[PDB]
Amino acid sequence: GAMELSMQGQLKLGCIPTIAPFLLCDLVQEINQRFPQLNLLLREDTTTNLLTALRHGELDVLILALPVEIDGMESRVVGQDPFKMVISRHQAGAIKVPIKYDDLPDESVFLLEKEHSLTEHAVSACKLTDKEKINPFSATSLHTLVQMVANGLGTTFIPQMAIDHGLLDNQNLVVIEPPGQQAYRDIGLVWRPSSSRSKTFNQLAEVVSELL
Amino acid sequence: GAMELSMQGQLKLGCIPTIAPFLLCDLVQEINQRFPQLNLLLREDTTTNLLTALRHGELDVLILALPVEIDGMESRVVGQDPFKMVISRHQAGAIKVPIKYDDLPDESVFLLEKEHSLTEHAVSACKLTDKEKINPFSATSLHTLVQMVANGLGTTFIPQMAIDHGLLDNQNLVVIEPPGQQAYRDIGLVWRPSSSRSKTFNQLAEVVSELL
Repeated sequence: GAMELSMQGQLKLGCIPTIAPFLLCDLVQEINQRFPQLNLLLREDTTTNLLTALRHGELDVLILALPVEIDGMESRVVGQDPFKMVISRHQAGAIKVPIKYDDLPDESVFLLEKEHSLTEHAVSACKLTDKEKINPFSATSLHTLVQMVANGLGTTFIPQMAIDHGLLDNQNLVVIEPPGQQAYRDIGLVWRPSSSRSKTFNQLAEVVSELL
Repeated sequence: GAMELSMQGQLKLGCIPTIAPFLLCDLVQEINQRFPQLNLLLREDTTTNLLTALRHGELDVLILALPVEIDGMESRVVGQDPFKMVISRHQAGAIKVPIKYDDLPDESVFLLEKEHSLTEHAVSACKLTDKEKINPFSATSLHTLVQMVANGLGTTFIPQMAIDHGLLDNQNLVVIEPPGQQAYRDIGLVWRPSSSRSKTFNQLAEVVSELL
């Protein structure tokens, strides 16, 4: 017979669509080795939907792009994810590099719709103030946005983590720097101040910081 | 001076999340060469949302997984996309191959929520009738589903086109055949019978059929 005997157990983690396909692959491989008893249940959803689930205790922690409105939650920024622009190789002549927005054709910049934090962050960080350059047809996923650019329709902003995870493979695209300063989005972890798992969240934040 | 002078022009195409990231990359490269004056505006959305947009004339044509309820629309099946199962390499011992569902642990099969056609198609085609094997935590994207499997939490069904497009890269997964017969989902194009663009849709269907 036999005697009866913080990174252990289960965590529900939410993440936005322009981070989840890229960073979480790396996170899972790292936790598999470093914290092998941590089971990560995952939810992918829009920022607003994730925040409601977090408030309601249906998720334990989120990985978001910041800043977004998160009053009342606790957050920790863990790294920065640069922005690049992309154009098709076939269009690399009709678009001059360095990019100057005023020299692009009207309606040549394609962006995700507003439920997506990528648009507010890229437009502000990359200083796109001329609304006439934005195409009126809004994209609904980062993959289909990049495919429209690959079809030669114009240009857009892409996060570095997507490039590093092969999003552009086999689509014959060229990666360019956005005009002006080096531009980026902050990545952070967000959780409830009342949570009893903040030791877990801070260890997780250290792990994620090493992947960015 | 100078004198005043069907796969040309613009097409709005909708596609579901478990097809769009994979097949449309190949489609865009093929049309760039074969139909260089065709501009493909793309929308990614759930089956029901895409059908409403198609009815309402906000999209011209859809690429869907079939069968789904499409009364009143015209459709053409263009190919078949096999299903596989995946497990983590680290779990390849605790799960025996060939897979027999009755021998899996209860709650070991993770599936997308019901807005996703992947779940109804994989469960029916792969003959999963024992509901006790299905984990009660539903996934909300194919990438995060695969990441939970990569974390060692259980198994799931994946379409071949995702594997062929690298979804499993660097996640240390093993690809297995689902039990029983070879199982697959039909892929098809769907459009309005009143459309004046059916010549375009049939040429597009030929192109897509060659990618599957």
